[PDB]
Amino acid sequence: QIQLVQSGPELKKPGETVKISCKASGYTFTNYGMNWVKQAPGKGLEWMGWINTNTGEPTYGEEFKGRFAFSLETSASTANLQINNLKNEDKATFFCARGEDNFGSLSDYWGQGTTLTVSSAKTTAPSVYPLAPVCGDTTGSSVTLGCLVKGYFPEPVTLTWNSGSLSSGVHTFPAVLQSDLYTLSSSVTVTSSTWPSQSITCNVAHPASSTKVDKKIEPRG
Amino acid sequence: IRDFNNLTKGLCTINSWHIYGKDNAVRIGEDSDVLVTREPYVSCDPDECRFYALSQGTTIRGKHSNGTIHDRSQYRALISWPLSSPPTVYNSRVECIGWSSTSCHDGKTRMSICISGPNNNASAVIWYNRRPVTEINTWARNILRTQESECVCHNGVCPVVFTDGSATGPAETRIYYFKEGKILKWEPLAGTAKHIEECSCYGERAEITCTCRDNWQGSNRPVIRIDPVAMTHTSQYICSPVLTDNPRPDDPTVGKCNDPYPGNNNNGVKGFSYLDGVNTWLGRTISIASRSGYEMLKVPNALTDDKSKPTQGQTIVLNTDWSGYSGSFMDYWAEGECYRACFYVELIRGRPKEDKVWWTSNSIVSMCSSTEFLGQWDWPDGAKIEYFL
Ligand SMILES: *[C@@H]1O[C@H](CO)[C@@H](O[C@@H]2O[C@H](CO)[C@@H](O[C@@H]3O[C@H](CO)[C@@H](O)[C@H](O[C@H]4O[C@H](CO)[C@@H](O)[C@H](O)[C@@H]4O[C@H]4O[C@H](CO)[C@@H](O)[C@H](O)[C@@H]4O[C@H]4O[C@H](CO)[C@@H](O)[C@H](O)[C@@H]4O)[C@@H]3O)[C@H](O)[C@H]2NC(C)=O)[C@H](O)[C@H]1NC(C)=O
Ligand SMILES: *[C@@H]1O[C@H](CO)[C@@H](O[C@@H]2O[C@H](CO)[C@@H](O)[C@H](O)[C@H]2NC(C)=O)[C@H](O)[C@H]1NC(C)=O
Ligand SMILES: *[C@@H]1O[C@H](CO)[C@@H](O)[C@H](O)[C@H]1NC(C)=O
Ligand SMILES: [Ca+2]
Repeated sequence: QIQLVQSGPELKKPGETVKISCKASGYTFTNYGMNWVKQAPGKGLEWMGWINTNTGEPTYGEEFKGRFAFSLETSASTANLQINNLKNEDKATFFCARGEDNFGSLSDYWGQGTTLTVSSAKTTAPSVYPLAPVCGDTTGSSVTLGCLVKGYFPEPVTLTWNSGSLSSGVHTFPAVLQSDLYTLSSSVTVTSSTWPSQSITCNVAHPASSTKVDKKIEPRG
Repeated sequence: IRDFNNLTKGLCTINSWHIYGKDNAVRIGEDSDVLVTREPYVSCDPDECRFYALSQGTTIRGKHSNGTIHDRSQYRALISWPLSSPPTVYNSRVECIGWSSTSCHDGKTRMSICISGPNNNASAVIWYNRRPVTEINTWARNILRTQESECVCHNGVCPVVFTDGSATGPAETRIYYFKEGKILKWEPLAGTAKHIEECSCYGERAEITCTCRDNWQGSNRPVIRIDPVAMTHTSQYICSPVLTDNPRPDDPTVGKCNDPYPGNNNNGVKGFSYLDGVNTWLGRTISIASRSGYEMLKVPNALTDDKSKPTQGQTIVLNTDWSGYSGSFMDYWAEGECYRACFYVELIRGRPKEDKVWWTSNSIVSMCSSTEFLGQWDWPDGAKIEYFL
């Protein structure tokens, strides 16, 4: 129905330039305008301005008049935020949303967001480490096994305990940055009947470094 | 004419819309002595059609345009001027003094009613042949209001709908029947409607239809049909799921004929409709939350069938453009088999949405109906709020 899928997350060293694309479907592009919003982590949601997909004319908000530039590939129904000279406080997530009415007071149907990690840091690819237990019956007739995905940059990382299949009783924890890199981990609990019996495998993909790992949590005990 | 008018025809087949009138008032008013108006409309004499509208007593550019978002004051006045010229200081005729009007011509001459006053002690004065004849002082004492577009007369008799009371709840709406300025009778609003404001009215086959505004609970519009001859009326709602008021809840699958449709209380926008069986066309803003865009929809039988969804449409003002108030009018003296249906769309520029400036004026767009299928265009007010800074 309306779906606005956006570009994937972007890493860019300070002072650089980025064009974040947003492709519309469901509606007639020209009769609804694009609203762009900044959800910066420790602060909240900010309107950036709005563009008229019929005339092409952008409005900008005060805090955005200057490096932000709205542009549109009408012909493919795409709005793009271009940010120039990436001052570090542009580390945030940018949502494009369809402005219902004229000027975009009502944003109904939002896009999934794109995350700009403005950073001097280098891409480091991860260390996927199978954590089999020192046995320890983790609750009656259950065992919890783990997967430490250390030392990578930038975020994200896709983690699936066996190709999407161990779905219930998984806890992937948020990643945390230790100055230059992140450390992420997941747990999964299974009944004793299932492990070491079947093959639980950590299927970790670092898409920035073209890295896909499958560490089998082998019984080691 | 030199004889009363009788609505002897029916509406013509409404198949598309052709532009009839364009003002460009705000665009030209950035460098001409133009008046700040709002609540515009169009009425025809036997002789000519004219744009009518409530002046604010200042030019867009003059420093007294500041704070013209306020609706009523002693500087407002019903004024009138040539079809499609701007409402200029030098070509406006003052019809009477007040902040609510209605004006119509009965075949012989015209009736204009301007309402004035403080909200708790207001009075209506009914001008006929440019002289005050009758006056009606308030009845419920909290803002006596009326049509905001032309009224319709049959054989001397003109029903005019007035509301006095609260816009948030039950108010005293009475239908007055005038003939030549004197009150012939008045009855109170009767029927299933729940609140009445700003009725847009047109007339055919000896009967008068008024699409009004439900300010208390309605998102579907209430309709008054007045027999001008017998001096009676009734009121029901527009059954159609195609909700036309604004702001509105999103349109349902099935709607409500004898009651207000729930969702947006204490709000509306004056609006109109052409109710003629298959040849019914409705108009709403395109936005559900705001007065942006304006579009026309053919919704066969929308008055009576409560699952009527639109079969043909026409975009009038683009959703990336502002609209405002709409109302019906026809040139009852034009030559032919039938009534060419027409309407207008106020184009509100200014405060509150475009508050970079402190004035609120508006422009006007008019269209009449074609039996043809003419292709469509959008019609923007057109000014750039940035050249007034
Ligand atoms: C040359 O000009 C001609 C003549 O103008 C052009 O042909 C005309 O072109 C029109 C556009 O193609 C066409 O109108 C459409 O007609 C269909 C019926 O076939 C009608 O349903 C359409 O109206 C709906 O869609 C428009 C947007 O396109 C909406 O703005 C409108 O509100 C209608 O949809 C909403 O209300 C419906 C009724 O409830 C709902 O079913 C629908 O879900 C939708 O609701 C949502 O939005 C509402 C507000 O926007 C909201 O309140 C609600 O809650 C929902 O959320 C449209 O009018 C004419 O019929 C066609 N005429 C002819 C003779 O061809 C031609 O293309 C031009 N040629 C060139 C080359 O440009
Ligand atoms: C007339 O317009 C002016 C600016 O054109 C308005 O100015 C503001 O007035 C309030 C006090 O009522 C001040 O707090 C603002 O800081 C003023 N701003 C400026 C730019 O001076 C003024 O309010 C308007 N109304 C009247 C009645 O003068
Ligand atoms: C107008 O209508 C009335 C009632 O229908 C009729 O008796 C009268 O003669 C008509 N006059 C004109 C000018 O049409
Ligand atoms: Ca309402």
